[PDB]
Amino acid sequence: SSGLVPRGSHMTEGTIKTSKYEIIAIFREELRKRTEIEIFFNNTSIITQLTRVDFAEFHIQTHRKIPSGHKIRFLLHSDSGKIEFNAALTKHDNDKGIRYAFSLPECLQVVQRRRDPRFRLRHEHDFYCRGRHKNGENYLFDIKDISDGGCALMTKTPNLKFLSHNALLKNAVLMLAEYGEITIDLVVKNVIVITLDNANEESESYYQISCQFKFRHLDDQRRIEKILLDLILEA
Ligand SMILES: Nc1nc2c(ncn2[C@@H]2O[C@@H]3COP(=O)(O)O[C@H]4[C@@H](O)[C@H](n5cnc6c(=O)[nH]c(N)nc65)O[C@@H]4COP(=O)(O)O[C@H]3[C@H]2O)c(=O)[nH]1
Ligand SMILES: Nc1nc2c(ncn2[C@@H]2O[C@@H]3COP(=O)(O)O[C@H]4[C@@H](O)[C@H](n5cnc6c(=O)[nH]c(N)nc65)O[C@@H]4COP(=O)(O)O[C@H]3[C@H]2O)c(=O)[nH]1
Repeated sequence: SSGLVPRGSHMTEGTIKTSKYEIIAIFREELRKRTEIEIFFNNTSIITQLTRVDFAEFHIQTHRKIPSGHKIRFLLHSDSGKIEFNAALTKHDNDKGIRYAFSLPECLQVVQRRRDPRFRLRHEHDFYCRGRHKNGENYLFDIKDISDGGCALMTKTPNLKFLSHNALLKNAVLMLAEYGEITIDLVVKNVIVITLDNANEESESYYQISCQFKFRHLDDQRRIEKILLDLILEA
């Protein structure tokens, strides 16, 4: 839409990686960046991180007991996109954490559909979105992340009746601290339940509202582009 495409996170609708070397280098970078990994089986997902990686296996550490028999599904929350694969269990021993070892996958799939990178607002930044629903009821949301094309809003107290898919939040106001305020339409793309971590070992539940910007004027888009560049370069 704008042409601006910073390096990192090139789009792919689905790229298959199969080289044992690259698969290892990828696991090593995501263990280091402490990337979130998500583990799915029998209709639910654990969520952990990697503990070590070598040339035949990767290792996690979870209080839950993971099954055995066949390969189970994984999803890495990588800055390159969602990295998915299947891996089988090979070792487990008995903080009462069960050490776990999985064979490295033979192939990974990378999917990166985001045309604009998303900046995650850290506790150094306190941005909000306020507005009025169609019935005049007021709302105020924390902004979790923001990109040239939209944002994710966090709240414990959504009014779900105004948050169906593609519902419009008309004349929301982004409150971006030193950057001022911008009035904007938001199209609701998704609503999920999320567990970020509060301070500090305590994990807490939030609703996450994924939104697309519908700009009022072309200059509002350019203004957001300048804010994101500032955010990225100053952190
Ligand atoms: N309709 C819609 N929903 C959105 C969008 N962005 C986030 N969500 C919802 O928010 C969930 C969490 O997103 P995430 O924390 O960034 O965590 C994501 C993210 O880390 C990653 N991921 C998935 N797809 C992509 C992608 O196309 N690009 C990138 N860079 N990462 C992706 O895998 C994790 C899980 O993905 P999901 O299972 O799909 O789960 C997503 C998804 O349900 C969006 O642009 N449109
Ligand atoms: N900062 C931020 N912006 C958001 C969020 N959700 C939506 N947007 C903005 O709204 C645009 C369109 O969302 P979409 O229709 O669901 O269309 C999305 C969606 O279908 C898909 N996608 C991207 N990431 C994910 C993901 O993590 N999970 C899933 N299930 N789909 C994703 O790729 C399409 C386009 O991605 P985008 O180019 O990034 O384009 C996004 C993005 O600019 C959000 O949680 N945070």
